Amino acid sequence: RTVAAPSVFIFPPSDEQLKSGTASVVCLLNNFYPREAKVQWKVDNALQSGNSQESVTEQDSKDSTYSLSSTLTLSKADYEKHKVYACEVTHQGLSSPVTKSFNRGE
Amino acid sequence: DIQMTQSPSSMSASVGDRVTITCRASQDISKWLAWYQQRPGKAPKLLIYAASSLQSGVPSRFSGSGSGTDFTLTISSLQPEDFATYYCQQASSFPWSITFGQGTRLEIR
Amino acid sequence: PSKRSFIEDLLF
Amino acid sequence: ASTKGPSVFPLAPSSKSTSGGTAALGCLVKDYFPEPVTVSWNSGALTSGVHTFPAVLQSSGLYSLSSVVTVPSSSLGTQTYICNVNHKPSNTKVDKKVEPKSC
Amino acid sequence: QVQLVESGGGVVQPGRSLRLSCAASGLTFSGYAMHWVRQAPGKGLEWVAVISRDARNKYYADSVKGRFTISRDNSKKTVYLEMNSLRVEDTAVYYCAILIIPGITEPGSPDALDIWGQGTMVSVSS
Repeated sequence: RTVAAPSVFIFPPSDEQLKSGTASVVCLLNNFYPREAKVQWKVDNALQSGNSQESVTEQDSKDSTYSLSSTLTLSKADYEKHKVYACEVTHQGLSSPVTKSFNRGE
Repeated sequence: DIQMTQSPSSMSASVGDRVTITCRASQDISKWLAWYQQRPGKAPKLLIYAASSLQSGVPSRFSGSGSGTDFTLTISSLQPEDFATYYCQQASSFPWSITFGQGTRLEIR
Repeated sequence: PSKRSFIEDLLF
Repeated sequence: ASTKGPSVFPLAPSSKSTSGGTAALGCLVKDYFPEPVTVSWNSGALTSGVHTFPAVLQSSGLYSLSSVVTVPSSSLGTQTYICNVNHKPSNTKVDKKVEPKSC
Repeated sequence: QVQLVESGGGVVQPGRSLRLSCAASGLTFSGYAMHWVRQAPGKGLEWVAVISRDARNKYYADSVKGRFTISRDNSKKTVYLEMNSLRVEDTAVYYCAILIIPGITEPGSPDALDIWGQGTMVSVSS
């Protein structure tokens, strides 16, 4: 299929989840090809490991693309002790690692 | 613990291309190797048995070859329905064990 | 009997 | 592992978006057991651009899933988007409306 | 046509037991052997056990030996699998299938019957 770059979105934790004591940050990689991709989580510019899970869709029957989700799960307390939550995405269709981020409290 | 080494683990091809999937046994299984096709969320479908025979209904583009340890499933010009995951089985040890390959994912390029 | 049913008895 | 209905949380889009472009919204279907779960958007009317991801087993033994849909940015404060989450093993019906938020 | 349907799947705690059943129809159940094959989520197929048509010879995979028992009843066209001392790694989709035996050639053979059930999910979790 034609090489297609992912459309990357970052979703901050919902307030309904935060009141339950859990903070989930979801990174969305939409409609890309090829299937191989790399997602890196960065909290306060620090690399993360062991606190994320990823899900990959089957190849679409129409655009023959792939989609990927990466969920970073934290506690409400640990989530609130940090500001910058970033998602660095590397893919064949991108010239450079694309970073989508947000600042907690801003 | 008869082992079947399938290769490649994944594959990419365009419609109309020709692809080859190989299966390697750890011992002489004669001609008793079968090839299966499985689509996501569905049960496996038998395509080839006796390493060359075609199950009733499968189109001619599905062909297999090999004897002993090395076997080769070859698909001619592909169709959209052909892009799925494929496995190789052996029936030489039929009563006490039947073993499968790890599988090959055929992705549409 | 039928073929397939027959080879099964021998292999078992 | 304590059969439990999903907790559906809103994956809201931002009030910025790509201005005159494309935005993303969805629902987070978290902490459910056992499989499977069905997600539909706007009671089946919205099927284009919907990507319901396969579940992932967490260390808790509970599954988690996300369903996302890409929509035009203009149709953010006007169009209504509700995800309908089905978990038959717990007999659970959840309909959550994702609304945009800014901070 | 010929159909195999699996029932009795669900959830079970580790260490406990669970029984599977598979109803066959559309052909002489006494004329074929029966197999159980599972498939863990995202993994490949793994043959588990086989019962002969006369229900006298049983063979199990080495992983499930001493834990799994396979039976059948030709009067109900049903094959059973009683799984005991279950572990988390046993979580898979269990297919009740009739597999192709060796010694069969001539591509269009009516004796090369090989069909599978839709499968049932067994979740071992606590």
